[PDB]
Amino acid sequence: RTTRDDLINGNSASCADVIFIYARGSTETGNLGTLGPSIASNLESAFGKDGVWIQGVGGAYRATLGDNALPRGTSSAAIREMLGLFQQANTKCPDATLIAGGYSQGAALAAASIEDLDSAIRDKIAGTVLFGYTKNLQNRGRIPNYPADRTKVFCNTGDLVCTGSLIVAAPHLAYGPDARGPAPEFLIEKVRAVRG
Ligand SMILES: *[P@@](=O)(CCCC)OC[C@@H](COC(=O)NCCCC)OC(=O)NCCCC
Repeated sequence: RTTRDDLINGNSASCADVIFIYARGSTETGNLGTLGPSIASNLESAFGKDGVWIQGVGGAYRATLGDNALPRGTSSAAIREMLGLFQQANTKCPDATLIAGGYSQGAALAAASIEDLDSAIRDKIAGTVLFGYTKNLQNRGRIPNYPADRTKVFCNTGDLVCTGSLIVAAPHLAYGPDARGPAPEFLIEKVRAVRG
């Protein structure tokens, strides 16, 4: 389903090995939107319902259309929200491995949050996937202060937001196949590499 709060609801005494924090695109429902549920399903098949906690970015993150025009591609309150989720994961489950992701505005938010994150906690994020990354051109396809090998960007030919514009064209809505196959595969591979 479109809403998952495994981290906020989860018990500190029975932590999952992996914790996935995801930010949805503008206007999307719940806290996972259209792509999050597909990635989560795959993560659960690889790690099991008890081995992974799926957590969407809700709270102050409204996923407003107008926030796309802000300097960082999203709002400060949204960034603080996702920062808090990473810090809460670190405190509640210190031995857990983190993975993250975002689509459209959520990709910009994931990038901004990961950039501001304390390096000690950022080191814990094994991999991040971004779809229709609105700051792809501007950021040269990277997440500042974060290793390139831990980042995977999915940007379709013709998806104008990857090329420096804020116009939604058909290719921007064609990320379903990626969220169901290659994106979770990347995440699963990164987690298995770090744990060892
Ligand atoms: P990103 O956050 C960037 C928007 C730049 C302004 O956008 C994600 C897309 C998600 O697209 C959909 O979910 N579309 C559903 C089809 C509706 C017929 O955001 C939008 O294009 N949002 C617009 C809201 C619907 C028109």
